[PDB]
Amino acid sequence: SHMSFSGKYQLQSQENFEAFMKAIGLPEELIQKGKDIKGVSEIVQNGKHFKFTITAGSKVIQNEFTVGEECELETMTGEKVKTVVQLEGDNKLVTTFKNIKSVTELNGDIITNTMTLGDIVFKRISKRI
Repeated sequence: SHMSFSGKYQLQSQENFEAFMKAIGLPEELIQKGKDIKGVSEIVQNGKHFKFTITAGSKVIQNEFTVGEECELETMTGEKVKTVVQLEGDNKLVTTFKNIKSVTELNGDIITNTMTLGDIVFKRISKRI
């Protein structure tokens, strides 16, 4: 039995925001302005179809995709990329784009996103509101 990812979540803590955002080329001014924002994200899941509205520092980023099909995503820099998101197990959405691996895992009321960019691990932990 798979879990639904639907909900609104607020950022609780995060590790390596600065390193990660600098590596992907976010303007320094947005790094400074964005690093202390604990924003609210929303996931709407209809079956295998998902709509995410994510607060990523100073930007709202909206994505939409169906598991196992090619999708266009906007990255945290608003670059557009083509990839595919898969469900791994009961509680994890996993995708790879550019040189980034992204795992989003729901445990109860806590959603953890880890993005690995070479040796940088950017982790964000958010809690259901």
